Amino acid sequence: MENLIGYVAAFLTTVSFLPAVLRVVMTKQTRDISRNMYIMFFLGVVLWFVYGILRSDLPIILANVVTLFFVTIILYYKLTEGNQTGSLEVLFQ
Amino acid sequence: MENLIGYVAAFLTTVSFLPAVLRVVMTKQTRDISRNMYIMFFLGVVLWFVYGILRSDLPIILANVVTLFFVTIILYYKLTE
Repeated sequence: MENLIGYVAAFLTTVSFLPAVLRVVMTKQTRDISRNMYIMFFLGVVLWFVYGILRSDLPIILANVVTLFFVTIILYYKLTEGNQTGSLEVLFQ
Repeated sequence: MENLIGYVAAFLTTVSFLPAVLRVVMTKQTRDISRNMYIMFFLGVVLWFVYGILRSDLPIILANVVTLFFVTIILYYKLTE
């Protein structure tokens, strides 16, 4: 009937969003393990740099300088974002 | 000159990752868009609410307010721990 169809439509539309809210509210493991990757990688470029210096290998050194910029930029955006998803990007990807 | 090989190798390896670094940077722009979107979506729901009353349409009102609840949860629920 018309009220029946409308409510069922309302139910289907809203509950589709339900799986997303459950994953966002959920207590999750790796907060900063994704951050830890960056930290680990950061330590790696530092040693790579020292390695490049000791052998006077400029291509290695230049690459790591650029790589150091990249990880630092990424690592500054990770630390900058603040405990909220902030986008509906979760819904789709 | 093989340092040239080194530079070209160094160039190719790092710059390949460049688009990735740009998408990480772009994630801030899209939060600022999403906050404008939420305000936009919010205003839409109040009008839907007003519209629903005038047309005696409860399902419309229920659907949009509940959807608003969820979207608010998704976009601003402080993640635990």
